[PDB]
Amino acid sequence: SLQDPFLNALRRERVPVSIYLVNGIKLQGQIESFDQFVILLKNTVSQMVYKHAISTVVPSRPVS
Amino acid sequence: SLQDPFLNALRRERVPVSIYLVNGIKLQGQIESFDQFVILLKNTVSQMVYKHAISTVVPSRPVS
Amino acid sequence: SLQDPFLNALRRERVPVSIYLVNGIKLQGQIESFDQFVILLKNTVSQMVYKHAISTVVPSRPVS
Amino acid sequence: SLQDPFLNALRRERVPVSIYLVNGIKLQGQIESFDQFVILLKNTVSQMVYKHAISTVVPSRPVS
Amino acid sequence: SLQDPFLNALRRERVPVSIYLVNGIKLQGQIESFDQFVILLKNTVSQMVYKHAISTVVPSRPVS
Amino acid sequence: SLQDPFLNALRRERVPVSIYLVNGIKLQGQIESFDQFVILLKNTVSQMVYKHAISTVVPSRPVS
Repeated sequence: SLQDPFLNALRRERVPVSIYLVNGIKLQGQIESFDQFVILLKNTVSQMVYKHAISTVVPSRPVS
Repeated sequence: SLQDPFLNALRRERVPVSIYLVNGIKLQGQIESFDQFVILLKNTVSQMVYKHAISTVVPSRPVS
Repeated sequence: SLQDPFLNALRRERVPVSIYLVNGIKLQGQIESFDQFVILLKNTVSQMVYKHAISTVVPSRPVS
Repeated sequence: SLQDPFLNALRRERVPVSIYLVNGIKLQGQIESFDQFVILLKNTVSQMVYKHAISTVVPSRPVS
Repeated sequence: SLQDPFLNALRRERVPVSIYLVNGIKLQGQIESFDQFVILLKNTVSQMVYKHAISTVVPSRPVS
Repeated sequence: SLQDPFLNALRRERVPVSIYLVNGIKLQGQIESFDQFVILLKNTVSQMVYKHAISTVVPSRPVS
């Protein structure tokens, strides 16, 4: 899988990301944690984001 | 899984949440119970929310 | 599962429900029968509702 | 399953149906045949309808 | 399955089709090839169409 | 499968593609890498695109 390495880096370097949902809605923050079903995104509070409703995950700066 | 621990806390502390559906529609209330397929949300009546139609689950205050 | 107990009660007490589809469209009537894939809803005619296109199931009065 | 009995009757009595897709779009005609994945609907030509994109199947008259 | 026979005929007789995506968007051309996940459609270039995002496949003339 | 050969060619010849998401949104760039779940697309930064939210993959020039 490539998801695990990719999300690991955003989580590890605490890189600010834009997650865009399948309806265009745009969420912003830092990936607190993830599992195969969900991604937890942190701003004021931790929200649970369902991967099945995610279209793309967009880092806000280049990530090694 | 992380869903189970996360939804357990909202259910246990009866934390008011905003569930946003895959079409932007915004539901509000308290998680009465959940299973892998569905989430029951309580306001005036208990409604059955299908997880596959959920985009994100947003607590209304920080949850341990 | 919780779906089976929940839909059983709406079907058994013939409780009028609003099923809202993943596109916001709102259907109304009584649950005639269900299986894991579909829900049959009755008004003038019986229509077949695919669960995968259901977002939430909303009873029109409290159900034990 | 209930789908098989339900779609069998529409196909067998050649009952005119409205299939509404997950985007609201409304298709009309008669069910030529079906399998678990798809439904063939007939008007001027036979079109292939993917069940995963179907929200509900609405007969145009009561069906035994 | 019925998909395989149906798509085989459109591909074999090089029948011009309209594929309508789950968002209403309408694509046109000829089916170059298919597998269970995807359909390749040809116009100026070959594009890869994901079946999960297809609502219906509409031939532009009757197909045996 | 046909996806693997098709995406391999876009990735190998570094062919500029338009990926259109299930909500019409149009993304552009080059396929950096892929796995069965996701496609990484490169412009200014590498973004993670979920295949389940992809409708079609459109090369910007004929690809052998």
